[PDB]
Amino acid sequence: TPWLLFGAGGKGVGARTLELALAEQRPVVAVIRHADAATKLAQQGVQVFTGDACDASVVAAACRAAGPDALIISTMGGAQDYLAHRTVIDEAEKAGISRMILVTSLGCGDSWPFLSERAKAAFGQAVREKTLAESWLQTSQLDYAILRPGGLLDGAATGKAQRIQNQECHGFVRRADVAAHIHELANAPALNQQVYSLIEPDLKPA
Amino acid sequence: TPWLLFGAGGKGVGARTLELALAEQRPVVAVIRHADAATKLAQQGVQVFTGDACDASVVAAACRAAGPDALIISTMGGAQDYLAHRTVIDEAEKAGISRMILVTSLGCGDSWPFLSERAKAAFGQAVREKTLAESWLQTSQLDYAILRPGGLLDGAATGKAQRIQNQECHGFVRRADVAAHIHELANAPALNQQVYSLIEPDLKPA
Repeated sequence: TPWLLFGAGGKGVGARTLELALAEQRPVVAVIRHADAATKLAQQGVQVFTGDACDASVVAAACRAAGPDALIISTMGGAQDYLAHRTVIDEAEKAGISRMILVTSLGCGDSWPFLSERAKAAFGQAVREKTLAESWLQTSQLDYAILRPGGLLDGAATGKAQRIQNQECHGFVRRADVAAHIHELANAPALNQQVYSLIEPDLKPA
Repeated sequence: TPWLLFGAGGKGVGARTLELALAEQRPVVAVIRHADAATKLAQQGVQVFTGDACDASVVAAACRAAGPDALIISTMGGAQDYLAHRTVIDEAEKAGISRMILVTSLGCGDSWPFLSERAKAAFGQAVREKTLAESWLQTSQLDYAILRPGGLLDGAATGKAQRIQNQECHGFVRRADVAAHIHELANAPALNQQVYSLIEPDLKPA
């Protein structure tokens, strides 16, 4: 079943998640800002809609191409984080899509009381915006999983990252392992409106 | 301690809460859309800033007049619920205000799973928008209380409405009792980031 990815430009979690789908020969639709990145992704077989996730027109088109049975995966970041996500969720519903995995971060939502002051100073506003995105998703018609990774690191997947629920967490996780967890959640029979923290215990930056 | 009220135009919860403050000769500041309602409230001794709660200048002006020791009370229910409350909350921080009581509705936030399909059809988007407002407040620098009333009814205060937490709730409550509960929370030593449902058990419309 097709995947529609937002935030898969660049080299982060989205990029790695898209590469897993491609290696699988899975139908993939993505929205990408840069025209040149678009064609290079298109040559790998991605159906690339060029534009911005705040563009309701571009978003609707991508949703239409993916189809009502598609899974949306969002790893978006940046200026217009809440609005971009509201657009995606709203257009998803209109297109008959009913499943979405949203990747935010530790500190969002009910994990906010455990966010450190140092982390809040650096990422506070981004986290609050992503929290609005979680909210809009949780009150939407979509089935969902929300994944809140801790500090993102590069490197090879370790397979040691753990999904944790309903409890304070702090730590790090490799981007490659967040992609693996997205893949696992996506392939399960249902998302079941779940919220998870995601860290590899005791993993640390060098 | 001065009260800065949003949504106190009209005759609803805000208006009744404003009455309570005036009756005890509390300094009161308010943002009011219509000039005639404004002048009328002003003759009762309200410092009334005329304009819309999405207007940052007007909101800052009111915040300045209230001062850093003020309590904000919001009973707003417009068409741009989220944006209005974000403006209020942002400008409050800028003005050094550190306390806010936000009145939303049963069905907001983590009470969303228990909202009836009928109520969702009638009030769905308004509740989701108010839920975004709740979120922004809960991740702000302000100490807060959120009050979520059941179905609102006119009529005299019964004194029998009850604050309920962390459990599914259904029912009705007099607007006047919502104003009484706001006053009690306000005069307590601290809001302490609490969320409450508010209904009168066995109360019915007829």
